[PDB]
Amino acid sequence: LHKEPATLIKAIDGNTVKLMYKGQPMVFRLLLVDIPYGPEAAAFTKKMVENAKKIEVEFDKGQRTDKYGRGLAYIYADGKMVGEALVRQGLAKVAYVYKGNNTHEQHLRKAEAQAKKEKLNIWS
Repeated sequence: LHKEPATLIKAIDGNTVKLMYKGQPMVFRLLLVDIPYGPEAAAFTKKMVENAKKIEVEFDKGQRTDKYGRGLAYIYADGKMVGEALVRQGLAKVAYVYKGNNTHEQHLRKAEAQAKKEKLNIWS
């Protein structure tokens, strides 16, 4: 998989962000991340992407857009995965694999177990 440059346009909520991607505005939905702490997840994602000096999009090997037109990707802010950071913080849960996009699933489930063990936020 490869990282591609993108520019933040707008933070929307915990797992949705509007990006300029290859010169077109596009809403992205973070792969493998579920939000059941909703506003807390929103605030965390907002700060992460707004403070980054570099935003990158990384499509998985599966379907790249959902039915609603949203890009389905991993988002990196300064080299760190936004979805993973949320899961690790106990601010989101790991979703079911959608259409073959499972490359970082294992890594996410680990982050999740650890947040769980630490009784963090939604695991409170």
